[PDB]
Amino acid sequence: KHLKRLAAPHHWLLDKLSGCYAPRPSAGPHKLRESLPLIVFLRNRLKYALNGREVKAILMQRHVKVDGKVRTDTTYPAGFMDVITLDATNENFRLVYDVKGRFAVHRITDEEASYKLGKVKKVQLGKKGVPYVVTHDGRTIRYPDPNIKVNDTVKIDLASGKITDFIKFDAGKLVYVTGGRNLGRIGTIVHKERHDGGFDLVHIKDSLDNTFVTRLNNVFVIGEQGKPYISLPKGK
Amino acid sequence: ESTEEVHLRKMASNLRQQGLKCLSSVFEFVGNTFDWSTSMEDIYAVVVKPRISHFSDENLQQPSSLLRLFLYWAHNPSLYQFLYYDEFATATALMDTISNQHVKEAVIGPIIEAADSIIRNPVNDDHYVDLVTLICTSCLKILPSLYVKLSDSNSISTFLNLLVSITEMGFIQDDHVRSRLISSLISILKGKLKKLQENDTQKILKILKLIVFNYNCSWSDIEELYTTISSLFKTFDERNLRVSLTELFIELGRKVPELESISKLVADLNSYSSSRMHEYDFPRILSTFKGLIEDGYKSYSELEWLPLLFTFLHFINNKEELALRTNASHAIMKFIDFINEKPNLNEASKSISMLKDILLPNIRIGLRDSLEEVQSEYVSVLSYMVKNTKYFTDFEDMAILLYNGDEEADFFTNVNHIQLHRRQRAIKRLGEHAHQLKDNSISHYLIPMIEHYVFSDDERYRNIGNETQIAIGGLAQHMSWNQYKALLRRYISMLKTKPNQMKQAVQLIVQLSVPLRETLRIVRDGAESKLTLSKFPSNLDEPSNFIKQELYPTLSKILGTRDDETIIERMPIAEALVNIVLGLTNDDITNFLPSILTNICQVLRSKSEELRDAVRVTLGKIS
Amino acid sequence: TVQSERAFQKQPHIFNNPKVKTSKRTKRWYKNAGLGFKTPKTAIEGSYIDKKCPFTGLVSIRGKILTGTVVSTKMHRTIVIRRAYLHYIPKYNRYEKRHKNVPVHVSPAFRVQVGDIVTVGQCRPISKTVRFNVVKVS
RNA sequence: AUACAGUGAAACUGCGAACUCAUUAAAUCAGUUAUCGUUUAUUUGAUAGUCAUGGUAUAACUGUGGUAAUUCUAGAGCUAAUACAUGCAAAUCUCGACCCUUUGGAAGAGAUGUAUUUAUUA
Repeated sequence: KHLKRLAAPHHWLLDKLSGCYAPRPSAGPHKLRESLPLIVFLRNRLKYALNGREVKAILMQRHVKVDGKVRTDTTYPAGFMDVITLDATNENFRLVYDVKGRFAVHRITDEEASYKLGKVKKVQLGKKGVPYVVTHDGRTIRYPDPNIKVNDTVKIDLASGKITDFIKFDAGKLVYVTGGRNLGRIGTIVHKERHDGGFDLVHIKDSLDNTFVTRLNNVFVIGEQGKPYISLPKGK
Repeated sequence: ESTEEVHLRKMASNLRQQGLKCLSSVFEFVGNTFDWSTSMEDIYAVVVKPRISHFSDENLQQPSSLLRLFLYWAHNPSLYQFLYYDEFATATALMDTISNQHVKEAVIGPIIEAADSIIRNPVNDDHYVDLVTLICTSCLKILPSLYVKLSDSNSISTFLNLLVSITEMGFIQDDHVRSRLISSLISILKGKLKKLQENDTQKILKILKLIVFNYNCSWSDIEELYTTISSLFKTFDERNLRVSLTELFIELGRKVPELESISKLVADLNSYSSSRMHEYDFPRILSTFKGLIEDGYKSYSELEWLPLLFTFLHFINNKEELALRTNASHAIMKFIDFINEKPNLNEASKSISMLKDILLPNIRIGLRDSLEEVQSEYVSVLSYMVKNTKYFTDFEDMAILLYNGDEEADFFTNVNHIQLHRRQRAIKRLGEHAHQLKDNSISHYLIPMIEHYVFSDDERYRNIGNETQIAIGGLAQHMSWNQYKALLRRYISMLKTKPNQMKQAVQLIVQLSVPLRETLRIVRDGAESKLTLSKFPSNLDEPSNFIKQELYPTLSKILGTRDDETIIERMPIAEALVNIVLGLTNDDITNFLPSILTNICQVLRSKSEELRDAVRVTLGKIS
Repeated sequence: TVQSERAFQKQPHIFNNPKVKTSKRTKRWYKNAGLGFKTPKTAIEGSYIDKKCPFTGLVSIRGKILTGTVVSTKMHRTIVIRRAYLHYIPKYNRYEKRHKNVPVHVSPAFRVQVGDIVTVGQCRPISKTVRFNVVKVS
C-alpha cells in the first residue's frame, strides 16, 4: 500500500526531495485523489511539524479539529470545503482549490468556520418515510427542505449537522468547478445542455467573459451572483 | 373511580375494547345461525344498557365496535328485537348521533344505510311500526343537515335511496317538510355530472316527481321548481332524463293552471318518438315550432319563455338535425321579435336580461363551438336579432359591420357565403369596421370567429386566418386593454397547448404587440392624440409595469423553448419581445435589450445554414 | 402469436383479476424511456411481451445514444446497424471512410426495414454481443 | 485490595497476515464510459422501545503414563469470558364529543419492530 512520492498527486504540491514514499490518504469523507492528508497539511504546507512523529504528536494532542470534531489519524483525508480548526493558535482554515489546480488554505473567521457548504448528490426517502440528502462529503442529513434537489448546495452547521440555507442550481449563479481540465475555476454559468451520446454539459462564463464547458458533476454552486457565501482567495 | 392504579384502568379499558370488538365479530361471523333469542335480554342488559346513555356522544368521531354491532342488528331482521327493547332506545341513540355535530360523514353514512335497510325490510310488530315511525321522523329531521354534510357520492346515493323509501312510506304530509325537501333537491340539482351520477340524478328526479305528486305546490314555488327543471332539462342530454323532466313538468302543470299550458307546450316540444328510441318526435316538434313562430310567441308568458328558451338552446346546440336547429333559431328570432314588439322598455329589458343570462352566453358558446352548422345558426340568429332589436350595442356594431346589408360589405353574409375570396373580403372589411365596432362587441363576437378562421386546416382558410389575425391585431387597439391582456393570456395558453397553433399564436402576439408598442410609446411620449389602445389606463406606469413584468417571464419561456421547430416560432416571439422592449421605458429598454439581444444571438448562433438564414431575416425585420 | 413459446409470456408482477371484468383486455405497463424519446403508441396498445423493450420491459436506456443505418433484419428481435465514420490515415495523407457494425436489439413495437436510420441507446448486456436497444425510428 | 484493584508469563479471545519460467499485434495496454447490472473488513455520516443479571464446556495448570521419536500422545482432576449456549405489557401518537377558556384539560373511539422468500396494493 506504499504510494510513491512521484505518484503523489499534483494537488498536494509536495517537495520531491523530501522522501521516497508519499503518504497515502486513509478511507474517509473524500476520495483518495482529491483528498489532502493531515500530515501533508501540517508538515509540508503549514510547516508546524517538521516530521511525521511530531505530526502524530500534534494529532495526539488534539489541537487539530477537522470539521468541528477531533481527528487523531495522521493520514485522515481532508478535502474540498473542509474547515480545519487549530485550537492552540485559534486559526481556522478552509480548504479551497487554487486557480492553477492545487489545494490551498484560506484564513477564515469563527462564524464563517461555523458553517460548511456541501453539494447534494442524492435526495431520497429513507426508511419510515424520512427524507434525507447525501452531500459530497458523505454526510446524510435527515429532514431537509423539500425544495432541495440534486446538484444544489446546502449550508451545514458543523455543531448540529443541520441545513440552514440552500442554493438552487440555476443559470446566472456563481459556481465553482471541482474537476478536469477546468479545475479551480470560479464563474457564473451560461447554461446547461445535453450532449448526444454523452452527459450534461455546463457552460460557464468567467470574469473575463471567457467561456468554458465542463461536466455536471464537476460544478459546485458557492453562491448566487455577486454574493459568495464563503470567503475567496485573492486573485479571483 | 379508583384512579390509584392507572395500570388497572388501562387493563380495564383494553379488556373493554377487545371484548366489544370480539362480540361484534362474533355477531357478523356467526350470523343468523345461533339462537340469539335466549340470550337477547341478558346481552342487552349487560353490554348495551350502561353505554346506551352516552353512545351518541361516544361514537361521533369514528365507527366503533358497539356501533358496528348496532348496524348489524339493524341489518338482520331477526335481530330487530335488540333495537325494539326500551322503545327503540338504540335507534334513538343512533339517530341522535347522526343528528349531532359528527366529526366525519364516515359515521353518518352507515347509520343512514341501516335506517334505509330497516325501512325497506318490514316487520310485523307494533314495536316494529313504532320504531319505523320514529326512525322516519328522525331521518326527516336530520336530512337537511345531512345532505349538505355528506361529502361522498355513495353517501349521497344512499341518502337519496333513504329519501325515496321515506317518500314511498309517506311518513310526512306537512307542506313545510315538502318545501325543505324541495330546497334539498334544488341544492342537489345545483351540482356537477362528476358529483352526481346519471342514474342517481334520474332517481333523484323520480323522487322529486313523486314528492310533487304527493304534496300540493303553490304557484311561486311551482314556478321556481319549473325554472330549476328547465335548467336541468337544458343541461341533461340524456333522453331518459328529459322524459323524467317532462314528467316533473307534467306534475307541475297538474299543480298550476298556466303551468299546465306551459308544460303542454314543453311536452309537445320534447315528445319522444316511438319509432326511434330516445329520440324526440320530429313532426310534433315541427308543429310546435310552427305554432310558436306565429301564434305562440305572442301567447307565451315571460316566465313561460324560459323552459322553451332552454329547449330551443338545447335544440340549437344539438347537431342531430339542421332543421331542428333552424327551428330553434326561428324560435329565438320570434322571442326577440316579441321583446321588440313589447312597448314597455322594462318589458323589453326583462327579455334582454333573460337573454344576457342565458341566450347571449349560449350564442357565445355556439360561436366557440367547433360545429360549423351550429356556429352559422348562432351567427344568423345574432344577425336576425340585431335587425329586430335597436337597443343593444353589439347589435348596433353588427349592423355597422353589415353596412346596409350588402353581401360584400357584411362580414356575416360573406362568411355564410361559400366563397373563400368573399371570406377574405369580409375579413378585410371587418378590419376597417373595427374602427366603428364596440370593444366588448368585438371581443365577444369577432375573436371566436377569428380564432376559428386561424385554427381552420385549409390553406385558403389559413390565409383567412392570417387576414383575421391582422384584423384582430388592429382591433386589439380598438378593444379594451384588459381584453387585450386576456387575449394575450389566451394566446400564451394556446402556445403552451399546441406547437402548431403556437406559430399562429406567435404571429398574433407580434401583430398585437406592435399596436401595444405604439400605444405604450404614445403614452410615454404623452401625445395629445389618444392612444391606439381603447380605454387604456390613465397611468402609463401601471400598464407598463403590468405588461412588461408579465411578458418578461413569457420571453424567458420562449427563450428556454430551445427547439428547432419552435425557433421559427420564437423568431416572431423575438419580434414581439422587441416590440415589448420598445413599448417599455427607455432606461428599462436599455436594461432589457441585452437580454433580447443575447436571445437573438443564441438564435443566430446555430450551426445550421437554413436556420441561420431564417434567423437573419427575422433579425433584419427586428432591427 | 404472443404465446408461441412453451413458457407463458406475461409481463412480470402484473395481475389482472379474473373476478372483476376489466374494460381493457389486459393491464399493460409502459415506462417513459427518457432522453426526450416519446413512448410509441404501438408500445402503448401492443399485445407483445418483451423483457428487452425499453418502453415495456425491465431494460432501461442510459449511457450513449447513437444513430445508424439498418443493414440486416434476419434475426429475431435484433437488427444489425452500420455506422460509417470518417478516418484519417497519415500514410495515405487522406481521409478514408470506415464502418462499424453494431448488433442492436429491436423492440416489436418498432417496425424497421433495411436502410432505415434508427436511433439506439446503451443498456445492460442483452446477449453476448448486444448492448444497444432502439429508442427512435426515422 | 476482609470480591478483584499494581505489574503481569502461559493460555483463551480479537485484528492483520490478498523468486523462477514461458511471448500475445482489437489480444494486451492506454484513455474513456457504464453498474436503473454488482459485492464490502475498514473510514466517515446517518440509523433500533414494539433481569440487583441464566446455564455450561475447556485451555493454561495439576498429576498417572505410553513411545527410539516429532509442533506425538492417552487416562484421571481444575476453574474464567466481548468464547459458546440461554434470555427479559408499557409508552408514544391521530380522532379527540363535551367542559370551561383561551393556549388548555378530557368522555371516549382507534393505532402501532426489523430481517428472509413470494403474491398483491400505491
